[PDB]
Amino acid sequence: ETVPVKLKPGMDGPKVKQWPLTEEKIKALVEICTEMEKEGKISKIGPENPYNTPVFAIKKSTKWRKLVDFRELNKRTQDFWEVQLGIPHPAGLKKKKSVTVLDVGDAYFSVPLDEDFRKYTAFTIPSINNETPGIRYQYNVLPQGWKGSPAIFQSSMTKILEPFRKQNPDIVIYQYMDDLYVGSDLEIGQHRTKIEELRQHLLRWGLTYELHPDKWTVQPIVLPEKDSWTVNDIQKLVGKLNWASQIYPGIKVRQLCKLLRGTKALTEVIPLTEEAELELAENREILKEPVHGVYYDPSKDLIAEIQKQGQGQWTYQIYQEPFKNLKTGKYARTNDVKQLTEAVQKITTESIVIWGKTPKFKLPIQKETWETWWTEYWQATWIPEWEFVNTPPLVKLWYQL
Amino acid sequence: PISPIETVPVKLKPGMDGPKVKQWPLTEEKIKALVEICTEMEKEGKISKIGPENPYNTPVFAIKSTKWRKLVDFRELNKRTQDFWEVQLGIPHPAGLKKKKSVTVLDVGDAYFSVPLDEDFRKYTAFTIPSINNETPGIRYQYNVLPQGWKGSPAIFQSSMTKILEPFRKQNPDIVIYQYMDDLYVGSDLEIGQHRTKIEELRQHLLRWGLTTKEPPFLWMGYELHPDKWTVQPIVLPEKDSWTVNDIQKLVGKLNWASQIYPGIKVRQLCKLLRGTKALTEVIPLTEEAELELAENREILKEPVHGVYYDPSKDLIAEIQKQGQGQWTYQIYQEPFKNLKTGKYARMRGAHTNDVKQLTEAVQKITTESIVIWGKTPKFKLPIQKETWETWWTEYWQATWIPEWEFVNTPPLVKLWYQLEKEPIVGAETFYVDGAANRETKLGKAGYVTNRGRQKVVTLTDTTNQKTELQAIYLALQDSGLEVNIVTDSQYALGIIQAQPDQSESELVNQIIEQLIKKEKVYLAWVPAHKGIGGNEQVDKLV
Ligand SMILES: Cc1cc(/C=C/C#N)cc(C)c1N1CCC(=O)Nc2cnc(Nc3ccc(C#N)cc3)nc21
Repeated sequence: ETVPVKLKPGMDGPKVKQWPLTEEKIKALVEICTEMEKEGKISKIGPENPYNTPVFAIKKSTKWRKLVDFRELNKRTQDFWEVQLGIPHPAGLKKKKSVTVLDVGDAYFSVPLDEDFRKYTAFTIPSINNETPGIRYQYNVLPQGWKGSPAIFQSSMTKILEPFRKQNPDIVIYQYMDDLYVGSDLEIGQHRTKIEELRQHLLRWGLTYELHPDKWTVQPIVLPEKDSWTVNDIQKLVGKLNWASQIYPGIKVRQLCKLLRGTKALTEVIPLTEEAELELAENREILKEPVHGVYYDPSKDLIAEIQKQGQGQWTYQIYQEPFKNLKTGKYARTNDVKQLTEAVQKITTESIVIWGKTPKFKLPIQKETWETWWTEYWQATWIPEWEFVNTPPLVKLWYQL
Repeated sequence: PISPIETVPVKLKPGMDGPKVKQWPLTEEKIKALVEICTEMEKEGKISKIGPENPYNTPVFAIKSTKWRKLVDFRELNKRTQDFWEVQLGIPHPAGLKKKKSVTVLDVGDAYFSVPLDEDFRKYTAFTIPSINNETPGIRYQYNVLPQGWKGSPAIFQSSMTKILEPFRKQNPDIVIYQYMDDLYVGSDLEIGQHRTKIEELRQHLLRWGLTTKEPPFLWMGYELHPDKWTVQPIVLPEKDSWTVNDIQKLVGKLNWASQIYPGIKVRQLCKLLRGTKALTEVIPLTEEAELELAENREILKEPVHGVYYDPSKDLIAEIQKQGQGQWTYQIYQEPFKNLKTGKYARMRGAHTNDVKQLTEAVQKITTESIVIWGKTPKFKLPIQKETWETWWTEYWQATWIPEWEFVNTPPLVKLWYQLEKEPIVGAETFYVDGAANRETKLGKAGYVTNRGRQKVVTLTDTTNQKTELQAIYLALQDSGLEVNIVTDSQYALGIIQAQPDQSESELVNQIIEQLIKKEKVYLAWVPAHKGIGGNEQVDKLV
């Protein structure tokens, strides 16, 4: 018996063109998809289905996995999976000392998908050089990647997890899309043992990565420590402080600015006044501590910006209103697109643990570059929304370490 | 025949009913023809007459050469029919095709009328042949097959043919068959004896599904296919004394098309003429550079060039050459220099760019094309030094990644034409520049003051805050020596200039560039305005 799934009122299904794929990935999907067709999880469809969502292969492991971009479908069912049948996000998960992420996507294949909804789950395996027509399919079972899936399965999930919760009431288990986040305060060896028992419970239902969010600390805006000070160094300091003034309430600058009084050569070493040293002091205390007066709003999209810092290091901020930073971080250590792709997954994971939402990413890269290459390193099973931007050049150094 | 294949369920758009357009009355020769035509069709099963219960109607016409065609106007039924999966996602490109030993082409006659229409849907295809001077009831018929002009017919036809062919394909993978519209093109690597044997099984497999059914040069899709090579179908450049806008648009089109296989076709000087709003019929005199490009194009086209086909066992090599003026040209080959395909890149991503940025975005575009056509990226050969590139993309703020590539010395080479200092220059003059513009008068003052005491304020008309802030930097570069430090409060100007632009649409920016190339050291620094940062406030005063 299936749960009827309806789109938002007066919205049509997704008609998203399939990106071009390489030979090795088309072969991977063709094996995967004939196997899913035998098992009955998908079925070929005809030209009467005008809907499409794109599909890719990743490698997470030495086996190709299938990844369906349901971003567009998720936007169009968003009434269903969020207000009518939402999974609540526990505030305690971010506090727990250890958090393990488990894939439970395979659970969704047990469950039949509303027969009148299967048409919106259509996808195409394309053809090299368009020589053959695309192989087209639709799902019959709850598809991985669709936020309707965990919503529909959440009744069966709490039944599966009911014994384990009863016996470990200090363990937090949160479900986001195809993943279970399991957070405990236990010593790491005890923690892993508890995850092992939990795999056993899931394993009795057709259900066959370690975060330490306690150790997630803010990357404060850093003011240089210096012996001498050129006017160039103070100018770069006034610029970095005055912009920080727009975020952290209380940053003061004018005492520094009177050290630069005439039109001085940039290289001349300016002696520091003791009220200046007084103010660099007073400002460092503010910048170390979190922003005052900035709170998460569950009704507003999260934004993440990323700045390339060179030398394999990258900074990022999460916010809903620009300059109201909920979180600021760095990410470190070959390949620019590989590193960015790792950074997006890291920031998205932290964003799921902390808020139950993935951020919309402002990516500093050419769209064509990104879409070409992101699949080669992507290893999560969700996909966040992203825009492409030109990083304001000043912002880059104002978050530099 | 009408193929025994299952039908495709069709439905109208949600909340919509089938058409009821009224039948315009026709001359008596018109309806006589329609009666002739509809009884031939009725006897073959293509249509069937219906009771007057059916409330649906679609107008019908006829027009003539001395025999008559029936034209049904499906505009209203098309507007009410569901959308379909689009029929083709892309055309195969010749350079993606494999060499074939034997090729024959076969055409489905009676294409759409050989395929059944969803019985539950025929009621809406109803049309009416009117009486003479529309006195009595007309003869009402409906389609049982896919009608021509209905928006589902291409989709359901091409889909029907895929279901029909997929047995014969899996029972014969070696053979390739291409479905486009009515056409069946069939290629194989068998000897012309055993090959024509396999074509007959195909025909007999086709007729068992009710589908009844050439020379090396196949003129297809703009191309000339041969079994072992391809090219573009012949390019004739007219020899005109007067060129109209419409003549040059067609020439730009043929050249753009010819550039798929003819290397080094240039069109920029011809495109520059089209800029403007002039009528299709107006004559444009060819500039000197345009007639120079037309010359080089005429010579490139002199002798026929062909393309080879793709050997899946071998790497692809993509070579790029800079042709100046932001025009790039490339060739893809597997054995040098037997080209599978050529092309050109000449876009402008942004207002200001440099050759390194332009070369990277030409690489991305060739890379995407490659994945489309062959399913793998090529190994690149680029006119850029490995260390020029390492220098650029590690200091630059956007992320990038071009795949396996190699330097190839085919001048012009891509260079960075200047480098901004990373630290302020000692013993060099510090200019505190600033520009401003009163935004109603549209007048501006660009100025600078110096740590050595110099000052200057030029005044500009017709400007903006953006343009004056670049003028103030231009000034500081004019009036300074080989080394110089510059302090602006314009993040606009700092962003543009820290990108190491090579070229720009702003000739202002182009002047600043020619300055920065002549210099030996330039440090560029930004301070916030109105924060009272020493020199900043004093050139702010002077402006
Ligand atoms: C067989 C054919 C024909 C046409 C148009 C003909 C006209 N007019 C278009 C395509 C795309 C194919 N297709 C069928 C689809 C497929 O899956 N693979 C193919 C692989 N290789 C080739 N090569 C090839 C070599 C030499 C010649 C010649 N002369 C023609 C073709 N063609 C393929």
